[PDB]
Amino acid sequence: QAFTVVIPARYASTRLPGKPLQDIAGQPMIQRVWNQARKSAASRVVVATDDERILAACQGFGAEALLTRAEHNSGTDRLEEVASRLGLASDAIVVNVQGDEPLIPPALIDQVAANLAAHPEAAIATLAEPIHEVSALFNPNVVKVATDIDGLALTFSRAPLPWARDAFARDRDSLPEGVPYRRHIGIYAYRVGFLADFVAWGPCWLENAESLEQLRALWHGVRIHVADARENMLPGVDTPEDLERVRRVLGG
Amino acid sequence: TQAFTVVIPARYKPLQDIAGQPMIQRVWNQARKSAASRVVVATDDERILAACQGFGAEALLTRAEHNSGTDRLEEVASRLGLASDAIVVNVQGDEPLIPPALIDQVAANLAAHPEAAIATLAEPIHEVSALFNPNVVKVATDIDGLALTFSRAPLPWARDAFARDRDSLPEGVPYRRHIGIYAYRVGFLADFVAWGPCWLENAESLEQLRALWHGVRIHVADARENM
Ligand code: NA
Repeated sequence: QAFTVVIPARYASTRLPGKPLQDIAGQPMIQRVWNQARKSAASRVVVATDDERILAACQGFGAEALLTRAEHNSGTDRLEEVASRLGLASDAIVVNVQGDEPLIPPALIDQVAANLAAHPEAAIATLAEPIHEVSALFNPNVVKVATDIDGLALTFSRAPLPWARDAFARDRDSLPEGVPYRRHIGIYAYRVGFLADFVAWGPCWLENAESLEQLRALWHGVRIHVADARENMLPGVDTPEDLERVRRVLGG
Repeated sequence: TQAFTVVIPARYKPLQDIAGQPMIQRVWNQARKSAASRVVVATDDERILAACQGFGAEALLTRAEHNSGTDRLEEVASRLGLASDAIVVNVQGDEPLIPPALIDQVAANLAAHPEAAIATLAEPIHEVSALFNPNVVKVATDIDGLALTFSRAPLPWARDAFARDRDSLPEGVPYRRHIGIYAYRVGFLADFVAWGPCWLENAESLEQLRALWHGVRIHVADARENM
């Protein structure tokens, strides 16, 4: 199954200026992400950036790259611009791989693309991982997801979902035994035609409240397939300390 | 336009205790004033059975092993000899404030929404304390009124609002309490009990999540009049 990887790479970040160009053991972070993407089954990998300096760096190490619009209000918006410019067919599959995930396993990229292909009833496929800490469950910065028996998302929420009634009434310092809590991993495969729907709809109140763009799809009745990540997804990069962590993994 | 049977599942809370009548009697009073062709109490407790017959209600004693009102309710539909396409309305015994119009409403909604196996109802939440109260069931729906999920957790989460103040209700967010009333056909009840309990239902103690778990859709409508 063919699919295209798009890697969004935005220059500005509050706590890491020129974030995609920060060095990780001799290569800029964006190059590390692109290297991971090249290990996947992708038919094509394109960097989508909002800054000439990143475009130049990317072309400098061999990556296909283009300059987008700086003012996209969401990641899906940015993907739509790229898919449209590349002229991808509406039934083609595009996988969004964030430019600040240098440790992303290629198998996870393949996984979402494979899953979307296998689930015609869904317009989006994405991944989840087990939650092990109760504090993470009650952490609004951690996105929880619940699915049906076939893996279609019921919803995504920053709220402690599902609620363990008896367990939490008894103790909120421990994870309810046997209840498979899932944290959403923001790697997505999209059918290109969905991107056009997304842009035509615009923001909805549910999405705005949770601050979760994937709820726009759910609100409009589009289905999202969710699967347990085939292997572990290490945290991405937002801060100087994250860079240090990732450098150690890669020998720098 | 279509006929329906009301079944009230009561588990041994319903006895009673206010104001002068059982909660279950208040529910029954509401139900028999609806357009229901018949109202039956379903219980597995002989004390509850005796109490209901004691105020004039038709009551059936079900097997003790049922793990949900809907299971208990399926035994009754079977015993009443209802056709598989017959509509049953589950009015839970903990909803004494349900006016008969709501009962009529949920039955009508089921017939109007073939895309869903279950019709149910919701009302607005005006108190932030209710959001953070596990005893209050919240529901979120999509644009076509189909449930996304049901949860005792504060759903949906208003990120910016709750980061500022957990103790006031977020503006411009239509919070909904799920009303404990369902319409479904007898045929569906059979499938429901055959599914058996799932982990999601067991965790939230919300039987309707069994339907969501197995991929069927639930139509949610705002209650046509206040409780
Ligand atoms: Na009496």
